[PDB]
This record gives sequence, C-alpha cells and structure tokens, in this order.
Amino acid sequence: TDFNQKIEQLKEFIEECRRVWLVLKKPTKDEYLAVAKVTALGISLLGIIGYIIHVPATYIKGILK
Amino acid sequence: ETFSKIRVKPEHVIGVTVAFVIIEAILTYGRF
Amino acid sequence: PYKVIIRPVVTEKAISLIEKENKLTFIVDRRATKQDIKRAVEEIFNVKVEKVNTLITPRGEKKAYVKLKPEYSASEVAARLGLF
Amino acid sequence: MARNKPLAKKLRLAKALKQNRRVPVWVIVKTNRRVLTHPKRRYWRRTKLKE
Amino acid sequence: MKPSEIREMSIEEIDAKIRELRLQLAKERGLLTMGTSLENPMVIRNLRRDIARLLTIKKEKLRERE
Amino acid sequence: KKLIPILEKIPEVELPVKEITFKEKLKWTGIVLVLYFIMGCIDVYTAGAQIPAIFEFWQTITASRIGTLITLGIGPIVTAGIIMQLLVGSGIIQMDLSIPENRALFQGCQKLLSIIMCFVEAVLFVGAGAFGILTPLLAFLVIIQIAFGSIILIYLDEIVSKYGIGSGIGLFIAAGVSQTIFVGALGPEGYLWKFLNSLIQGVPNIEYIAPIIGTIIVFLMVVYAECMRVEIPLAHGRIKGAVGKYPIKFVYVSNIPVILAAALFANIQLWGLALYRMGIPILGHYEGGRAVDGIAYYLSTPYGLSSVISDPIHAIVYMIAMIITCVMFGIFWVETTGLDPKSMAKRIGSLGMAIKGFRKSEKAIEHRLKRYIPPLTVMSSAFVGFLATIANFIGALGGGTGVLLTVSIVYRMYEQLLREKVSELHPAIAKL
Repeated sequence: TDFNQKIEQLKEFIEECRRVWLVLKKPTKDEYLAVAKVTALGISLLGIIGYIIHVPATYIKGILK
Repeated sequence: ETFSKIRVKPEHVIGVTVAFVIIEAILTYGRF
Repeated sequence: PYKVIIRPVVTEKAISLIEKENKLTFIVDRRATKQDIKRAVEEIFNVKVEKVNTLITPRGEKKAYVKLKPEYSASEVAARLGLF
Repeated sequence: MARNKPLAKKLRLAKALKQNRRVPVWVIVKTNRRVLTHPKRRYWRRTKLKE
Repeated sequence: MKPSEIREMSIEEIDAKIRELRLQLAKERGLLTMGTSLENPMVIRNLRRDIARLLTIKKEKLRERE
Repeated sequence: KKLIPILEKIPEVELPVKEITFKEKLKWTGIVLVLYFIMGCIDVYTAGAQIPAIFEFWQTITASRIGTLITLGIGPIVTAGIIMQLLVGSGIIQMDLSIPENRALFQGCQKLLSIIMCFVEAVLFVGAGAFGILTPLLAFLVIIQIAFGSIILIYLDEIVSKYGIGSGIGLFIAAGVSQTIFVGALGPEGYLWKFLNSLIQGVPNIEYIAPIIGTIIVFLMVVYAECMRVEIPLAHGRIKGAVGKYPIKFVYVSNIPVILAAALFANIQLWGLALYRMGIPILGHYEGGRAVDGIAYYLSTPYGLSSVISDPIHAIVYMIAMIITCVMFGIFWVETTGLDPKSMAKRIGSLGMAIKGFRKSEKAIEHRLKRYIPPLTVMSSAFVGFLATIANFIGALGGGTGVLLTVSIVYRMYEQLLREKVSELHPAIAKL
C-alpha cells in the first residue's frame, strides 16, 4: 500500500516545488555583487578584529607560564 | 521574557565575566 | 507569426479560472478577432485552444477568456508568466 | 439596455473614466510646489454632456 | 545594444531574435502588473527599443533587395 | 519550567530600560565578542595548562576552543534546543509559542536545560578521561571551571538577543568561524603565504589552494540562495501596481535546523566513544572518532580534507542521513519557533495589506502562504543538507557547514546593522 501512497504524493508534491521555484528570485550579476559586497565587508570586520586580538595576546599569555 | 520577578542588570553579567578572565589569566599563567 | 497577447491578468478571479475551470485570463489588443486570439494563444504558450470568449471592458482594453482542452494545463502556463 | 455602446464608444467612455481621478502625488513633488486638483472629475447625476 | 550587430546578422537571425524579443516582453509586462520588487522602466523600455531597431533595419534591406 | 513557581526561581536578564542606539548595540556586542576570543587564550589551572581534550568533531560546530574556559561552548544551548524542536515540534505536547503562556514556558524549560547540560557535558567529558584526568580532586576542580564558563555565556547570549546586534548563538558561531579562517589564512601559520610562496617557487598548488577553493564554493552557493526570496505584495500606495514587498528568508527554515542536525551526529559519535572507556559500545564502535566500515564509519563528520569519500557507501549514507534529519527539524521549525503559518496570519490582516487584483480578504492571502509553505520548507532543507555535506568532503576552512551558517547569519545581521548604521545620522534613534 505505502509505496503507492508515497509515489502518488511525490508527483503531487514535485509539481508544487516547480511553482515555488519560479517565484524564488532569479540570481543575476547585480543581485549577486550586492550580497557579495555587504557580506564580505561584514565577515572582514569580525575576522580582522579576532586576529589582532587572539594571536598577539597568546604569544604573551602563553610564555607567562 | 518569562514570568520571573528576579532580574539583574547587564553591568553585573559583564563584570562577572571580566572577573573570571582576570582570575584565571593570572592564577594559571605565572600562579600569582 | 501571430501574437496579440499583451499579458495575463492576476486577480483572485483569475485564480478560480486557473484551478477550477482550466481557463486563462489575458489582456489582448484593443480591436481584435476571436480567431486571431485562438491561433496566437495556440502557438505562443504551446497549447490547443478549445474556445475564446472576448469582451471589451470600459478601461480601454479587451479581455479574453480562453478555454483550454484537458490534455493541456492552465496551471503550468500561468506559473511561468510574469514570474522571475 | 441603455441603447447602446458601439466598440469605439467603450473606448471613449474609458478615457472619460480615467479623467475622474485626482492627480497622483509624484507629480506634485516633481513640479516642486504645487498643482491643485482641477476640474475633470465626473459625477453621474449632474453630468449632461454634449458629444 | 548597437545598430552594428543587426547588420552583421543574417536575415534568418533577425527573424529568430524578433520572436524571442516579443516573448520576453510579454513576460516582463506580466511581472510589472503583479507588482515588481523595485521599479524598472528598464525592462519594457529597452525591449521596445531593441524590437524597433531590428524591424527598422530589416525593412530598409527588404526594399533595397526587392 | 512548565509551571509558574519553578519558572520564577530561574533568574533572567531584564528588559531594556537603557538606550539601544547604534553605538550602544555595538558596545554591548563587542564586549561579548572580545570576552569570547580572550577566554579562548586562557587554559585551566590544575597546576598544568595547555592540556586539551581530544575531539575531532566537537570543535567545528561549537566554533570554540577546547581545554580553555569555554570548552563546552554553545553546546548546552544547541543540545537542549534539539530536544525542544523534536518534542513540541512533533506535537506530542502542546506548548507552541503563541501566547505569553506557551511562550514563557518554552523559554523557561530551554533555559533550565542549558544549566543542566553545562554540568552534564563537563562531567561526562572529564569522567571519560578526556583531558587525561581521572582522579577525583583534580577531576572536580576542572568540572567547576568548565561548566561555570558555559553558564556565563548563556547570560551574555540573553544580553546580545535583547540589547546587542542580532541574536546570541549567531554571533558566537560567525565569530569563531571568521577567526578560524582569518587566522588560518593570514596568521603565523597562514595559507596565503604557503600558497603564494609555492606558486612563486614554480612547484604545484594542490594542498595550499585546497582550503581556499573550498571557501569560494561555499560562499558562491549561499550568496546565490540569499538572492532567492519569496516576495508577497503589499497594499496600493494610491497608484497603480502593488509597490513594496514583504520577503521571506529561504534559508531560515534550514538554518537553525542544520545546526541541530550536525549537533545530533556529534552526540552519537561522542556517546559511542565515551562508553568504550567509560561503558561498553552499543551505538557504534568509535575509536579516534570513526571506524573504516559500518554504522560508526557512516556517521562521522570529516571537516576540512577527506579521502574516506573514496568508499562509495560512506558518501551515499551520510548525505541522505543529513538531508532527512534537516527535513525533520525544518518542518518542525514551522511548527515551533518562528516562521509559523499561524503567526503570519493575523499579522498581514491587521495592516490590511493586499495583493494586486482584489485579494483584500484574509482567507485569500492566508491560503497562498500555508500552501506554499511545506514545499519551500522541504526544498530548502534538502538543498542545505547536500551543500553542507559536499562542502565538508571537498574540504574547506572552518568546515563546510561553518562557512555556510556564517555567511547566511552574518548577512541577515549585516542587513539589520545597515538599517541601524544609517538611521543614526538623523536625530531619530535607531533600534532597527
């Protein structure tokens, strides 16, 4: 019984996925570069700050044992 | 948040951690 | 080559026509013929047209009620149109 | 009916329908002080109307 | 686009691209009417100008030839 | 907990009565951020330090160090939440967030669990001879340090989640992952140099370029996924066409979910390894954290470089295992905590927002969302699971999963932060 259940459902289901997948905004250059920018800038901030703080403080702290 | 009537001010929470830091930062390295 | 479809109408009314009736709603050119709509539709979206009913609205546009045959699908066509 | 509206007359009526709208906001900013709403607003009791 | 590309094309290409241009236009008008996320006159405007160019050069050729 | 007495006995952090300007939300965040990093350069006292614990699957997902004061990390909060999301989200108890009851219940329980899991995880670690210590005096001393640090983090998490920028969890993960990359790439043991120098020498790049390509694949993918949103129109501005859209976060019904999914696999590898030096293996045979065939082999997470993908079966299973466990918590995300079909209901109807072409009613718009929901929610999850998985296989820095999570959480949080960074030029105070 169940294999049939699942097969029927899968067919119904996939067709609804396809509908959604046209609504979902198509990525193109402009959009891409937009995200990429803001994104990278952010990750840079967070990233830099941890390097400058961790690494130097560890060479100090570590040799104080 | 919940229906707790017990609450504390961020300055303390902040301060408890800067404590812990100072403590082990000298208790461990050097054993001051 | 035929083409006299401006675009599909998106309305709550349109939804009932796509799901239930297997109908499409289109805005077509201002002065038209049912025959020019039947064939233009039939090529463009790639469907076989059962019928056209058309009425010219007082908005300055013509609106087309296109019936489809049931080996073809109102839903698939509409989903592509006017989306990304 | 009302008798009756030929194909072109629905077009005319439609032009007439457009005019009975207030002027939209974006125009007034674009002029930069101001454009009053200005009489081409249609009633339906009070409107008798040569052709 | 440029006027140049049209004249390099064969007559066969002008025709093929004309239909693709139209179909794409039909689709963008449907997006504007639904509502778009940000306003682009770009999509409708540019396509109408491209459609105009292709047709204009096609007819001049056709006169010349015939 | 679930009962008004016990709930009141947990002390909470109070609601803002202080300003939350751009500068102030920053100043909170930043204090936490540094204290995190700092606690990671300090090790325990037992009259020896720089004694790490052995793990090669715990470090990634907590985005923290082990052997320090924040060895457990985010671990309690995530563990707890796995359970939460399985129960209330499977609907065998009813306590879905909606009303200030069910709400203040979900919180209180999840809050509790964390203080329990701080101790538990600490004790469980030490008790299996993780640091090597297995003598009661020194054992106790460790347990203290461990669990007390995690406990502190839980309250800082509370401060970020209300006062600071964005939420608690997210900060920490992104924090850690970021550092791991910036330190690996540019630090003393930096890849940039190893890559740069080898290219100049005129010998291959195929083990110095490896991490770097890995990071690009993850980004490229995720960035794409962030352009895809589902825009629902808003009411007429008294002009033709429906101007303004309300968007939905495609990867947010698989974000918090995969964090629970990955964490799920960790506590299986852990529990199997623990009981084989503390009990008897019943789960799977783990030694070194993984095997070479079997159930053990297939349920292991090999971040950064791999070669165990050379056994077919290993790949096939893991993938499908991740995928399905993500689907689960994804559907169950819709149900409990965020994105609900029942929150978004009255919400769009109150402001009376419409879709082009009538659709001024409640039930019209209401349906189109509830309908659309399940397929998106499944799709999202499916997609994620794959991405995550192959991104660990290829090998990437911070691990596949880590880069994913970071890029996404950071960019919705950067969005929030831009909207704050601008309103602070104007006299009105930002809080957006």
